[PDB]
Parts: sequence; structure tokens; C-alpha cells
Amino acid sequence: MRVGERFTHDFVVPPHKTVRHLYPESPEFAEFPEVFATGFMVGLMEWACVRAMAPYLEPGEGSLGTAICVTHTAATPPGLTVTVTAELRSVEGRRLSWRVSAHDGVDEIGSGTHERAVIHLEKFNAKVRQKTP
Amino acid sequence: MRVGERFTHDFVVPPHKTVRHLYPESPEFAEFPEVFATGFMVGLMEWACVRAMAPYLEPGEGSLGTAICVTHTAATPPGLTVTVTAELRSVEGRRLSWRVSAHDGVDEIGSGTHERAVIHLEKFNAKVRQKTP
Repeated sequence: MRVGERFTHDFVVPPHKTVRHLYPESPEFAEFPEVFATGFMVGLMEWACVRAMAPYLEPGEGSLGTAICVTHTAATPPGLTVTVTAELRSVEGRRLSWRVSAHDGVDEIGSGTHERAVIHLEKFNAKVRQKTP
Repeated sequence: MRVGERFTHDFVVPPHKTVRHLYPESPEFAEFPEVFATGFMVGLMEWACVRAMAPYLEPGEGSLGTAICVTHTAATPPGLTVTVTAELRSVEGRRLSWRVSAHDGVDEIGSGTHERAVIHLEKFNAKVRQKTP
């Protein structure tokens, strides 16, 4: 991969990626319109960047999303295709940053940046076990 | 609403709020350690802000998330209690910005800002239906 390169990730929004599906536990949500949740959009942006950086990982490595900083300016009902465009902003050792944007074929729905960190998966897993009840 | 107003809520992370649950579709995320997804943390942070604003909305009003800008620097397995605090930092027109932070009892897991917009609900819903394939 190269800095300034763009990677695209296409995802048709299904009925189960709406606000109420992010937190079915939430009475305060279950009257939101049936639209693509910001939290799901963040996940889609991470997923796009994960794919983009795959040819960069070595065996035994994964990555974490360590920062997300984006707008969400238009709502997307199920049925539309959301395309995330990830542009590599920098890569240095275990750190990588991306400019991200998303569009649903009708509106640009949001944009900003995302940062990820390469991790040793097994080391990470162990750390998580150290926190597990 | 008064700048400085804070609201806090607690959330025991259940098994179905891990990364693999945000996007089961992702062959990529299926691999992943069983930790609270960034997207779910964002939703919990938005949920805090939604609750904090509710008392001040007139009938027929709702709000939409318009920006999220957070770090997520420590991972959380199911079973831990995540505490989210939201503090109103600014109000301008129909828009409110909150300082948000989350802690799982061991680590501060993320922090940053979230912006929302107060909207006319019905109008918004109609617009969504008009954008629906």
C-alpha cells in the first residue's frame, strides 16, 4: 500500500444495521427512524481500513482501531449501498492513519479520520484475559 | 441545558457487544478477540447524550448524531462495567456538543467529543422514507 492511495469498501445497508439494532436494549432509541447507526458506520469504516491494510500484516498480527473522528451528516435507510473510501494518510511501524469518507449513492454521509495500531494478537489476547472477570 | 451539565450511565458489557457481533458479516471481524466494539462504545456514548438531552426536547423533537471524535485505547471483555460520562461543552443553534469518556473499572477506555442536532422528528422520518429504495 502507498500513502494517498484510496481503497473502496461497498456494503448494502440491511434492516439490522439501524439505530434500534445497535442497542435493542435501549427504550430511548426504539423510536429513532430506521436508519444506519453511527456506531455501525464507525464499524464499517474500521472494516474498510482493516481490508486496506491486510497486505501489511505479518503472521500473528492484527490491528485495533485506536481513534475515530468523523461527521455523520446524512441518514441512510436500509437498501442503499454505502461505500467507504479509505485513503492511507500515514504508515510508520505499528501505527497507521486514514482519511475516511462514506457515501450512500445519494449523499456523502460522513467523513474524517481513523487511526489503527498493529498488535501482536496473542499478546493482546492475554492482556484481555488479565481483565476478564 | 447548561454547559457543564453532566450525565453518567453504567453498562455491563454482555457477550453480544463484542467486535464479531457488530459485523458478523465480516470474515475479518470473526477472527477477533472478544472485546467491546468501538461502534458499540460510540452507541453507548450517544445513548448517554440522548438521555441527557431528552428532558429539554419539545414534543415532535428528536436528535441526530452529527459527529463523533473519540479515542479507544484499552479493550474490554464481556462482564466488565463500562461507565460513560457525558458533559455538555457547547450549544449553538440546533446543535449541542458533549465531552464524552468511558471507563471499564480498570482502564479509561476512550474519550473525546460527540455532537448532536435537534431535529423535527416527523419531517426527518418523511425525508428518510423518501430516500428509501
